[PDB]
Amino acid sequence: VLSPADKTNVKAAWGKVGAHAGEYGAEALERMFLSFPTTKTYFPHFDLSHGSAQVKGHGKKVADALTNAVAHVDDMPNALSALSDLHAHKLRVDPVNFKLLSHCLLVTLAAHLPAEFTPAVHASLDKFLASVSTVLTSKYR
Amino acid sequence: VLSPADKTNVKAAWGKVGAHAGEYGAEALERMFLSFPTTKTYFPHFDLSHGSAQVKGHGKKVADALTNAVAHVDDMPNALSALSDLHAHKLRVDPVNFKLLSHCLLVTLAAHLPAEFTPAVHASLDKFLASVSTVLTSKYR
Amino acid sequence: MHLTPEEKSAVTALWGKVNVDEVGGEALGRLLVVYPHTQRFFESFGDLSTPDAVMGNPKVKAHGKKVLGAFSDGLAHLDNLKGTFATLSELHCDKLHVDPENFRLLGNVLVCVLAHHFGKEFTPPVQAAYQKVVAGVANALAHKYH
Amino acid sequence: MHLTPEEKSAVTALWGKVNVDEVGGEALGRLLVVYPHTQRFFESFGDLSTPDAVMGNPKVKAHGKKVLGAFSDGLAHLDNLKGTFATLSELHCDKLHVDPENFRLLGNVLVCVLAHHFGKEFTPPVQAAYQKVVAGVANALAHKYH
Ligand code: HEM
Ligand code: HEM
Ligand code: HEM
Ligand code: HEM
Repeated sequence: VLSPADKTNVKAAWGKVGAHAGEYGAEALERMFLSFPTTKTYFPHFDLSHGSAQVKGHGKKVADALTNAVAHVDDMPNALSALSDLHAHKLRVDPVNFKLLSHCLLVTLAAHLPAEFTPAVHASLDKFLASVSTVLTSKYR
Repeated sequence: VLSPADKTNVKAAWGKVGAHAGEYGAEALERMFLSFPTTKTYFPHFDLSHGSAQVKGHGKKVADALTNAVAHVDDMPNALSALSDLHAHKLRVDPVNFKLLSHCLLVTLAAHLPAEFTPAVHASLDKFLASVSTVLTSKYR
Repeated sequence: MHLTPEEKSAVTALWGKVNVDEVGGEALGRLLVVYPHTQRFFESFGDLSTPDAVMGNPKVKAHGKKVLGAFSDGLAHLDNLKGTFATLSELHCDKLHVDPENFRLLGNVLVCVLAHHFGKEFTPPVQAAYQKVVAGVANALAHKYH
Repeated sequence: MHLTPEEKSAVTALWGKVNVDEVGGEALGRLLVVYPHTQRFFESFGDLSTPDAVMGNPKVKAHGKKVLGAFSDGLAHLDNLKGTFATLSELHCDKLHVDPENFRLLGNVLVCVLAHHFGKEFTPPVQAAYQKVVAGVANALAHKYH
């Protein structure tokens, strides 16, 4: 459950990210592929080589989505309904993987935003990705 | 999302359960302590011995909580609310443990209801369990 | 692997009683029914729309056998799982891209199924060593993903 | 613990730059704030009501140091994490009762924190190495649970 306070910090953090979103997404993505090799199984039609167009393109799709979630926080499930049907019913990615992408996002975020990433920001951010993750795996069944 | 048919099956299988419920619950708890020692850190105060009597009664309490949960199929999140604080808030039980315990309730019932545990019912019980698990774990943050 | 003699003994023991051919179908089958997302790995299997379509599918029954076949061959090799499953790991990762979390799923579905054939005899301590073995088999199949 | 020398080395060279008092308090502290249920464990630590409180609590900064202190013994004997953390293990399982799932949390927060500190110098590859280390550690901590 997103608290008024969480929302606020999420808006702030994410706005500080600003036009780095994508860049942050790709870095995050890449950090995921090296750290948890098993997530690569869901991307076999991808060049997953260091700094590479697919990933640097996909990172953009991933952080733009997040962005839509920040803006659409008080209402995350309708905002994200599509993303839900592709990840749960079509792509069918296992919830574990989401915990991993989150962690990596946090590392990435945590490493470019040294002063905004306080222990309350860190916290909120974790509730936020968790929530996005739920809405995203929710329609498994 | 629990379905009409899913529901129809939880009920019929929970009914053959009958008065073996408690007993089944204890067997389940026992199966869990024995296969996933980590889970016992939640029970440092219990006599956890084979055949223990603190166990039986707890199992007893768990199966009833599940019966009630069936009885209020359509409003689980309320029906089970007071058990939710109990586990999210005071006990503070990390989710995986919910999965291990469901796994055992499945195993236990599998061994007692040869002919009730057909695929489609198995599919509904893991779901129902998942559901009772999602409710008891949701106030975790 | 933490397999005491008792456990090994009990594992190996219960296994000789198992109808390899029919148990594997039961399993791959229930996997396909209980955790539907797996189905996306066997399009080539034809119809999977209902439970009867899965449980009864001959192509499912056959595959199931191979799987249980390799499992067996791994219980004849408890102290060297990783190797035994080395080549099957690569394949499972490089050629088919199966998220390893799914092994844990077959494996537990597996424990459920044995539980169902033997009833009371699938006693707790026994289940115990089965989980230690299905856990093993899952790490050893997961062991070459890269 | 497949630790490749370029990683044993990656992990090593960085640790040498860690300000133990700071990263130790900070991890332990972010652990209580981000995962408040861990709060219960150090009830006896005193006030943990508010962020600034937890981050500001001398029992928390100190314990913090003792925890990082022990991570150090682990980087000094990576080929023997088990032997190393054996005692700590039972302590955590026999007297303390911490569900070993919390170890991952700790290791991850911590990986969280080194990155907050070293910024761009905590490149992806390096993160993969600590991920392996922080995982070896949770495991070793969990090993002696019975
Ligand atoms: C915060 C969590 C995540 C968000 C917000 C997210 C978002 C997205 C978005 C926006 C797309 C683009 C689809 C389109 O163009 O309409 C996508 C595709 C995809 N995602 Fe995610 N995703 C998340 C987590 C994951 C993770 C955990 C996985 C698996 C590890 C994953 C795997 C995929 C795959 C395989 C695609 C399709 C890419 C392609 O086929 O080109 N996503 N995701
Ligand atoms: C479907 C899953 C579960 C159900 C339905 C369930 C049900 C219950 C109920 C009804 C109570 C006590 C009610 C009363 O005050 O009389 C309880 C307590 C408790 N449960 Fe759960 N439980 C479940 C899973 C778990 C999990 C997974 C664990 C941790 C592994 C757990 C640990 C505990 C503990 C430690 C207590 C307090 C016992 C005591 O100290 O007396 N339960 N549970
Ligand atoms: C105990 C765990 C498992 C074992 C021992 C096992 C074993 C096998 C074996 C022996 C094969 C055939 C080898 C070959 O075809 O050359 C196989 C093939 C295959 N496996 Fe697994 N498997 C396991 C779990 C899984 C699961 C969970 C999946 C996906 C959910 C999977 C997906 C596949 C696929 C797609 C094939 C090829 C299918 C075909 O030839 O039509 N395996 N597995
Ligand atoms: C691998 C990660 C961890 C390591 C390396 C570690 C290390 C330690 C160490 C060195 C002690 C020293 C006390 C002594 O020597 O007498 C300790 C105690 C303790 N550990 Fe852990 N720890 C970890 C994770 C956790 C977590 C996840 C929890 C639960 C939140 C926890 C709870 C405790 C508590 C409560 C104490 C004793 C506090 C006191 O009364 O002094 N630890 N731990």
